[PDB]
Amino acid sequence: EFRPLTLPPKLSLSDFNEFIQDIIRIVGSENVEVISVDGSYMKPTHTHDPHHVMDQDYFLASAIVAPRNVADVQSIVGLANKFSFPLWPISIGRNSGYGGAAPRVSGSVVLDMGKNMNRVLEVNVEGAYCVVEPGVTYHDLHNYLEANNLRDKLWLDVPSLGGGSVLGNAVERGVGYTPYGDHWMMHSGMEVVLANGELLRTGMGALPDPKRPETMGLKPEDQPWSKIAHLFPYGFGPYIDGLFSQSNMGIVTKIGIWLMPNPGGYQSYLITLPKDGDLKQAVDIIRPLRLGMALQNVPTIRHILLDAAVLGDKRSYSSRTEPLSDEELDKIAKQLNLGRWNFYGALYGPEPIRRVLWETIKDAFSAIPGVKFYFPEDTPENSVLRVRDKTMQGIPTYDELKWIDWLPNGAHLFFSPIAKVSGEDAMMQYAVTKKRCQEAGLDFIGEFTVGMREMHHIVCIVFNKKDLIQKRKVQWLMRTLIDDCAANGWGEYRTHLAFMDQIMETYNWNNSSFLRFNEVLKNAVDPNGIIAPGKSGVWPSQYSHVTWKL
Amino acid sequence: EFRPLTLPPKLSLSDFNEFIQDIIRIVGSENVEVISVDGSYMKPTHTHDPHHVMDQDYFLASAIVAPRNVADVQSIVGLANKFSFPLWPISIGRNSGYGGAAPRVSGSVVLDMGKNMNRVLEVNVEGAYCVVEPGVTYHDLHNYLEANNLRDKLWLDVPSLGGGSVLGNAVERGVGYTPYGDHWMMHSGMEVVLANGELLRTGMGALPDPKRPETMGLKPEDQPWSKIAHLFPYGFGPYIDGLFSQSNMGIVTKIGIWLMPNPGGYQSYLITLPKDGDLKQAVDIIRPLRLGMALQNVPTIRHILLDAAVLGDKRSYSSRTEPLSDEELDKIAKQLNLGRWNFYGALYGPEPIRRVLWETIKDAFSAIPGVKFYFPEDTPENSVLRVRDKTMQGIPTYDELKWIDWLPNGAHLFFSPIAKVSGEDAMMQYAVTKKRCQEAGLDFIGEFTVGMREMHHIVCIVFNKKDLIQKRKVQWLMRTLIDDCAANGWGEYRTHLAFMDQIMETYNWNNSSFLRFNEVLKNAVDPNGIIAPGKSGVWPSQYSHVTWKL
Ligand SMILES: *Cc1cc2c(cc1C)nc1c(=O)[nH]c(=O)nc-1n2C[C@H](O)[C@H](O)[C@H](O)COP(=O)(O)OP(=O)(O)OC[C@H]1O[C@@H](n2cnc3c(N)ncnc32)[C@H](O)[C@@H]1O
Ligand SMILES: *Cc1cc2c(cc1C)nc1c(=O)[nH]c(=O)nc-1n2C[C@H](O)[C@H](O)[C@H](O)COP(=O)(O)OP(=O)(O)OC[C@H]1O[C@@H](n2cnc3c(N)ncnc32)[C@H](O)[C@@H]1O
Ligand SMILES: Oc1ccc(C(F)(F)F)cc1
Repeated sequence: EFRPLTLPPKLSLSDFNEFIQDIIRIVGSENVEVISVDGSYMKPTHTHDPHHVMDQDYFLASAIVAPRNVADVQSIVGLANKFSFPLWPISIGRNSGYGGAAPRVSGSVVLDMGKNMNRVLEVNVEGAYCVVEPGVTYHDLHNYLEANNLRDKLWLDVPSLGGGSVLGNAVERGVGYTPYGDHWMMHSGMEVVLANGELLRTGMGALPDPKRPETMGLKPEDQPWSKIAHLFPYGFGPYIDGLFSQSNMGIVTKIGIWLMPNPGGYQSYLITLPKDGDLKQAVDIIRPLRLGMALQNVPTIRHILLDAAVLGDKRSYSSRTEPLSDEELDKIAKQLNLGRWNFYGALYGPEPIRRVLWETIKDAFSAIPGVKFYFPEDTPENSVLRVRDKTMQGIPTYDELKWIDWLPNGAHLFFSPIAKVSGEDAMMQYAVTKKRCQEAGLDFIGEFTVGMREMHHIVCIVFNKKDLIQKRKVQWLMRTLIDDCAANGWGEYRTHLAFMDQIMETYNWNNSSFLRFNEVLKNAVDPNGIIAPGKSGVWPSQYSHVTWKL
Repeated sequence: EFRPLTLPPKLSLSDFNEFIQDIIRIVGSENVEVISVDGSYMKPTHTHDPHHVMDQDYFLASAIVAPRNVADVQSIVGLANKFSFPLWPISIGRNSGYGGAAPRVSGSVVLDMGKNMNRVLEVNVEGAYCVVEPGVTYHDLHNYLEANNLRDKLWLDVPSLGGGSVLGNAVERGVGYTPYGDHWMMHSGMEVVLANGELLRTGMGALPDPKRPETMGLKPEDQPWSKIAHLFPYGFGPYIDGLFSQSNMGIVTKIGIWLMPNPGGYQSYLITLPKDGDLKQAVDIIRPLRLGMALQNVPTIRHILLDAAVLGDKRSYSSRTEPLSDEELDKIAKQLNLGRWNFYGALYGPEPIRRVLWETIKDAFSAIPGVKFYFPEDTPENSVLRVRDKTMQGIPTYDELKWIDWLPNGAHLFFSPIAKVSGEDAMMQYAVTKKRCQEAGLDFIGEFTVGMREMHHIVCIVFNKKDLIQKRKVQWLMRTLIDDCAANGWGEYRTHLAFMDQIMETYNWNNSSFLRFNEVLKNAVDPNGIIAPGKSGVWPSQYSHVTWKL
């Protein structure tokens, strides 16, 4: 196609068309869409941000391209280098709340890796691992295990929803709820296409499988891996895998994620905490239980409106437009049989072991007045525990999508600071976020997901995307929370396209030495700067800061 | 001082003298040694390799320098860049079997960071972590916990011996035997001096502690860290921490390791395996127990000569010079009440939990004929279980040093391939390593340390350092094993100064793309190539390969 809405920096219309006709040459017209609609969670947009905070055409592509295979990524990269054309690599593009598929720089080509590079490449039982392409979603992998009856030997680890990409998510450092919840840390053996176009495989993925007749003459992308590849991440020398998570260092084509074997015994559960300030005693209780391993998985401490919103929109609870009051929160708590804060967990293993742990657990949370213990069966048909019962055993759902519909044309945006595992700190962080949320006229809706020694605080800001005024209120809230949290010693672990620079300016110890050194490595390997300029505040030398930061 | 035995590449004697007098200016004469003795494990040498395979002066320093503090490292770096002088940073220099303190390039300055930068900087109980300078040894941190009665709240994780440096070892990716065995993976928040000279702190060590009166005006090296620094390793953006493990990317000044909490119940144990081929069944049994978590720590499967060597030199078992026979191995096994292969482990936790796990463990290992279960008390006064009982609970020892004295002027050299957690593979690797060992006139002595999905096979070659003929035999064996293992799909995880280029040539998938990409990053940040040129086969652009590879 011919005249796009936005073009990339310094490129001419004649240049765009020579490039696109070249890309059409390589991947067929069926795999290249020019842009001369927000969609859903089932048919994800690939051109812009669907949960749009800035204007709707603010972060938008010039064309979308779907490589049919690894060589196609090599061809497109050389062309991007020929013309200086910035690319934006997505796997599924389901990063809503962080931008979705949109490119940080308008005019880029979005690289739809997933549409054709789809395959579960290997599921190895003795190694208890799998090897996946960008396009394998969580659901997809789950159906792969079920079609080969692997469900009885190996389990998955899913975030809250089922449409994400196993790899896309893992390269973002996302989180899940089984004992294998730190997705990125369960990776081992990635394959990458660099900016120059060369294929690289990490760790022991660099040790080649020995020559044998059946594998002779296969292109590099299509060769097998040597035995240790997906069993030990480190290989030899500098361990470079992290330069490929939350970065613009290369295009990820394949990855190995470790799978947890069926533990032969599972029991999900729910502890309800009666009052808004029981968060302080609860987090003090979780600390030693987490650190001592009575708490096997990644427990979540959810805020009442988070469960409530799954169950119904705000109009269904009050016709009010201002933030619901404290007492209306207590009111909803009791209608659902939930507390003010809800703790979701699970016990894994033989009966004998679960029993002892569940006893210490119950017994510890008993020192909190009015506390109450529930297993799925003890709760309503539509409950959140019934849904998390599947979530905490690797089975993918879609139910939690409904909280996004809290307000009319609801869109979410995550504010994700990290806090210690201490009641005092947790309260202090919540205090600070609640106050700003009220000032902007928004209900506070969050959850803490409990790591070993840290807590991911996901403040879930939901808002009406057709409201100009509130869209500006959310932009004012987001930046204010970034800054206040920084003045209290907390940083965010992940963000949306528009807060990237700001959030990265926050990590400025010693005069910004952490971004400086990121800038050096990025120019070294990406001299024409075509691989995702902007990602995480890291800009190649030819994109001036003054012109592009936000 | 004025005339060193060896000078660094392209430096003149007048250049060396100006440099050294400038360094004496900064750190005092008491801290700079010029080299115009192999020492021990108690007074480690810092000029060369004590467990020397090549000629003794082959890997040697021009001078040794001990910075008094971080600023001194900054000052020495700037002079190393003024003059183009290679530096080799050590913490303790106890890397014997891998080179000790020696520099890959002769004529370098050895940077003794340890001699003055010694402090346990913080031990935080609620966060269950610690902060350490190069110079804190394992023993040292152990004595720090005892002096403040922290031994009843927090435990350490030690490798076989106690003199290593908590940080030096962790940047090497070394291993230990409690559940916190993977050293490197327990780190969180490093401070680095880069080649350019700028200070950098990683992860959330990049988010600065908020301004307060008590901390104003402190130099960067001396500032506190923000609260999450040592509790979540990832920060935001690209996760650069691995570029500082097993690499020449910068000089490590401080690090944060995570400390296991006293688990309130401990029991160490020994399972003896009667026959040389029971290694196949044993590893098949270990697989599901490890992956299912009944095996809590990092279990070790040791070879009979490894325990026997701790107990006595070879002259004490046979006056023979040739490798001991199969039947003499069985002979020794029975004198010591050990098997042919010995499995060491530990159970952590309340009584109720240990009990169920110990039952599954025993019961699984019962399908191996003649098997026999021992707790420490059940064994002699001088046994290895008695020693490992302290090892598997974080208490530092020095007993296992005796195996180096297997032969007269015994020195060790490690050959460290990685194998699957499968009996078949294990046998195959052992097969291949036993035959080559027999061809060189050497006893096979090794152990496998059991990771979640992989095994570190440490073939412990010991040899007489004054023997010219055997010294060449050890050089012939080392390279042959490198190549054979690579022809069988296995790579080594760590190595000595002389095999470094060889081993890295082994990880050549896709025409050596993994070292190419390491070369790009290294030149980007180290333009005058003065931080440890050669480490892990990674050479800066001005050290021609043809002149320096081995
Ligand atoms: C709306 C929502 C989101 C959500 C969630 C609950 C709700 C209601 N719960 C989450 C959870 O529990 N854990 C979690 O990690 N995320 C959660 N989210 C957010 C989001 O839905 C998921 O994270 C989702 O899996 C992320 O999207 P997907 O995996 O589909 O992503 P993507 O945009 O394609 O990729 C994300 C970004 O990563 C980089 N990327 C992706 N692929 C590549 C390749 N091949 N190479 C290089 N970089 C790549 C890009 O920067 C991209 O934009
Ligand atoms: C002889 C021996 C060795 C041994 C062992 C048993 C015996 C009998 N058991 C070990 C075990 O169970 N686990 C293990 O990991 N190692 C074991 N070893 C080997 C060795 O003794 C230990 O690994 C020892 O702790 C390593 O030495 P140390 O920690 O004292 O040494 P280092 O030379 O100072 O540092 C090693 C290398 O790391 C890089 N390095 C070190 N410090 C820095 C800083 N500050 N910045 C950048 N790089 C650094 C260098 O490459 C250096 O040479
Ligand atoms: O990065 C994240 C992690 C968790 C969540 C959720 F759904 F649990 F809140 C959202 C975004």
